[PDB]
Amino acid sequence: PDLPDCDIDKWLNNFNVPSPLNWERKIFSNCNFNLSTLLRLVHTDSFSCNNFDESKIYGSCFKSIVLDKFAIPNSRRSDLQLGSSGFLQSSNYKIDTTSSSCQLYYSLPAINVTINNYNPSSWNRRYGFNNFNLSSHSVVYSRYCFSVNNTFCPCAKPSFASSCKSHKPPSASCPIGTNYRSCESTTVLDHTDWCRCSCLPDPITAYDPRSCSQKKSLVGVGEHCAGFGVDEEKCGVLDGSYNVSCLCSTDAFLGWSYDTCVSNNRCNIFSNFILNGINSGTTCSNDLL
Amino acid sequence: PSNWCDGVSHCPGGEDENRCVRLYGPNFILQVYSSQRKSWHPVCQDDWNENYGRAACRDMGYKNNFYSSQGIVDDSGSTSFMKLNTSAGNVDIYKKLYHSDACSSKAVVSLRCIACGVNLNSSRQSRIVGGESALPGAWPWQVSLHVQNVHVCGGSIITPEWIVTAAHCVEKPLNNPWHWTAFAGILRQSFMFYGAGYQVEKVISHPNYDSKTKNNDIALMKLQKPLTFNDLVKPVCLPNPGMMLQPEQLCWISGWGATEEKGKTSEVLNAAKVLLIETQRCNSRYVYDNLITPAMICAGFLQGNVDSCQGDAGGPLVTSKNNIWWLIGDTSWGSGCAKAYRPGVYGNVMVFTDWIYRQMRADG
Repeated sequence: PDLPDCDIDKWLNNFNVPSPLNWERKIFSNCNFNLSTLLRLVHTDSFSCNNFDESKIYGSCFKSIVLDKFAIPNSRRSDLQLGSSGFLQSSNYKIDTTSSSCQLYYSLPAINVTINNYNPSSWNRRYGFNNFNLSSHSVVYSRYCFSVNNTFCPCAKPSFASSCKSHKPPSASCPIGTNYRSCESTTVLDHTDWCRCSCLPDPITAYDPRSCSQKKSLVGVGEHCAGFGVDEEKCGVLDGSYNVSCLCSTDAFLGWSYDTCVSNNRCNIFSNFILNGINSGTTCSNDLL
Repeated sequence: PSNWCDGVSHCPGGEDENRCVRLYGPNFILQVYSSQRKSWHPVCQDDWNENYGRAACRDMGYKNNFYSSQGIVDDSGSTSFMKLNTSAGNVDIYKKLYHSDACSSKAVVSLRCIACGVNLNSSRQSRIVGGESALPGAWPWQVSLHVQNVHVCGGSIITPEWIVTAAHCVEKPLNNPWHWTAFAGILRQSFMFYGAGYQVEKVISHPNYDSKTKNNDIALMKLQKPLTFNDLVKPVCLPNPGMMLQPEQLCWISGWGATEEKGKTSEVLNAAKVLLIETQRCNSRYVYDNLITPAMICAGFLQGNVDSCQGDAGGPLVTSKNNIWWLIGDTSWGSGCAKAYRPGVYGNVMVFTDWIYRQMRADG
C-alpha cells in the first residue's frame, strides 16, 4: 500500500558475488516481495525450508528477512547438509538450524558474474595480507580459523635473535602496545646458541597448542573466520633490525584453498533465507489478493 | 671381541666365522652364518637333539643357560636351511651343518636360551610424569646402580651376571668397578641400604663411544655373583634383527627419574607408557638438527608431559609383542623433562646386540 518493492531479485543476480570467507548479508524490511516472481526471474535449482511451510510463505507478513549469499565450490557441495562438519560449515558459515530458515540454490551465467574475495579478519590484514591473487571465477574458502587477541605478534625480538647462531628466526618490530613473540634458547650437543620458538611448524601441525599463541576456533551463527595460519617463521626478513616492520609474506598465510563454482557454464551461488516475525510487521507479501 | 663376525678369519682354525650364531624374529628362529654365501640361514628341526642346543647357547654368549627349544613353521621366507647330519663322529655342531633345500619336518627351530620377557600381571602403572602409582613385579629386570650408596643411573638385566646401562654414567673418573653397587628387585629407594647390594666386578664401555655427540652410548656392568631368579627378578630377552617395529608402537619406559626437570629423584620406581618416534622424523633440521646417529632412538611424545628425566638414564625401553618383552632402547640423555618439542632420546640397543654377545663370550 503506497510502498515500494523489496527488489530481492535484483540483489541475488548481482554480478558481484562474494566468497564463503567474506559472505555478504543484507537486511530487507518494510517492503513488498514476491517469491513467485523471484522463482521465475532467477534460475533456482532447489528450494527447501527447515522447520517451516513453503505454502505459508506466500502472502505472509514478516518483521525482517535476513539473506546471505556466496558462490559455492564444486568440491564442498556435500558440506551444505544440515548437521555437517565440513570446511564450509566449520570454518566459513554455520546455518541457523533452530530458526525457521529456507535454503536457496540459485545460479548465474559465468559470462557476466565477477567473483569477489575478501579477508574479514582484522589481524590477518594487519600483519601483511593485502588481497587474494586468484584466477577468474575462483571461490576462496577457509580450511580452519585461528583466533588471536590484540597483543599477538608473529615476529620475535631482534635483540633476542642477535645471539641465535642456529635457527635464528626472522625478526622485526611490533606495533607499540603489543606483546612480543614467545621464544626461548637452550643448548644441546655443541649447539651453544640453540633457539626454538612456539608454533614452529604450521599452526595446524603445531603439536603443543597451549604454548602456541594461535588458538583454533569454530565459527558460530553470524560470525566469520577468525584468521589464517600465517606461518611465523616466514614473517619478516633475516637479520632484521627495528627499522623493518613485522610483515608476513603471501606464502606465509595457510589454512585456505580454492575451487571454481561453474556448473554447465553457470556459476552456482548458495543463498540462505531467515524469516523473523511470522504474521507480524509491515513488509507483507502480495502473492494473494 | 671385535674380531668376531666380521667376515675375515683371524684364528687359524676359523672359529670366528664358522661359529657366528644369532637368533631371529619374535618367535626366536635360529640362524647360522654361512661362510660360503655370506648370508644367514635358519636351521632344520630334523635329526636335532638338545645337546646341540647346549652348544648353540654356549656360543651365543649365554653359557649353559637353556630354557626350551621346539620346532616352528618357517616364516622368514628363506630359500635355504641348514641341515644336520648324525653320520659325523665329531662333537661340533657347525661342522655337522650343511645346506639343504628344505627340511623333512617342514619346521625350523625356535631356540630359547633363557626364560625372559615375562612378568606378573599389572593393571595400572603410569608412574612417570602425569600418572598414578605402580605395583611390584611388573618390571623385574629394572635395577638401580649406586655410587657411594646414592642413585646415579638405572639399569636393566639380560642374564644373571650382566647389567646394561649408559656409558655416560660410567665415564671417567667413574670407570672403576669398585665404586659401583647395584641393587635388584627393590621398589623403594629407602630399602636398598642394608645388604641388598650386588657389586660390579668389571665395567665395560663401548670402544667407539664419543662424549661430544654422546653417540654409541652403551655400558655393561658384570656382577661377581649371578642373580638368583624368582618372581621379583627376571631378565628381558635381547631383541633380534628382523622385527617390523611399526611407528607409534606402544612402548614402556621405567626408572627412578625425577617428576620434573632439575628436580630430585623419585623415592619409588616410576614407569609409564610412551610412543616410538621415527628416526628420519627426529634427525631433521627441526627436531634435533641431524643430531640423531643411526645408533640412536627417539621415543616419547612430541607434545611432551610423558618423558624421561635425570635419573631415568640406564632405564629400559620395552615393548610387548607375543607376550615377550624386548629391550630395544637405553636412556642416554634427555633435553628437559616432560616438555614439548624436546622428547626423550634413547640409545639403540639393536645396533649393539652383536657387541653385547662379543663381550659376553670373551668374559664367560
